[PDB]
Amino acid sequence: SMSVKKPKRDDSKDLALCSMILTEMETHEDAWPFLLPVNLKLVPGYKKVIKKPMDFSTIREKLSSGQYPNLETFALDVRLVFDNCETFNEDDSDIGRAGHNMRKYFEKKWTDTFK
Amino acid sequence: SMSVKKPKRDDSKDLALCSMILTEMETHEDAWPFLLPVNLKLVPGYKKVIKKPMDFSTIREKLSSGQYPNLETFALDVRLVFDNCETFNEDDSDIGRAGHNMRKYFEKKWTDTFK
Ligand SMILES: CO[C@H](O)CCc1ccc(O)cc1
Ligand SMILES: CO[C@H](O)CCc1ccc(O)cc1
Repeated sequence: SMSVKKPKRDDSKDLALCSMILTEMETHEDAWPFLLPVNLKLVPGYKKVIKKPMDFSTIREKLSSGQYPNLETFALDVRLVFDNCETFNEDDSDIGRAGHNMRKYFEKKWTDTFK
Repeated sequence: SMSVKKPKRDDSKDLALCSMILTEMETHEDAWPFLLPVNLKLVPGYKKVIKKPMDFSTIREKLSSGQYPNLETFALDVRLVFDNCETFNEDDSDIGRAGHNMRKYFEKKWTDTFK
């Protein structure tokens, strides 16, 4: 509360560490469905169904331009990518499996890096 | 943003300074309408009309028990006292004038102490 602070966790390296993690995401062989925005003009249903589209290039732009106020907002956007993927794609599809693989991949790097 | 911090204003004395200011509020001769909660069982209209009743003793209790997360939440409750007073009392009444005097009194101590 007022004049009562929790010990401040060191966050000075978060920007660099999230960038590193995103780089490993981008270079994963199953990253291809998530590198660019889904094309809203060509994919039926997607614009109406997926209220908040997200992808790695958009996350990269936001990270590079100071649009994540903290660790958690970055993680929320990464998870949003995979939540969207689950909403729109069957689990037993190439893209569906990609999403599951990438989410697993992310959450490990996230745990290892910050926990 | 992430790993980009504004210079941190020193807030370690805020709890003590707000306590000092509240003490001067409490000891002001026109503080008497605001020292204790308005009696909701005896004052017609007050419970229905005034959605968030506030008074100095309640503010004192909240301050002493770590219920203000920061400077501003404390100031919001003090102002709430006088906003309520304006809502319920005519300007040309003893209590009405008291409220105006106390608000002026507070805002000066607030400006002088933290600005
Ligand atoms: C993250 O990528 C997408 O969700 C792809 C959605 C999609 C599925 C099948 C198609 O033929 C076209 C687009
Ligand atoms: C902050 O004190 C109050 O607003 C008092 C409201 C009130 C006005 C006249 C009365 O006869 C009783 C209560």
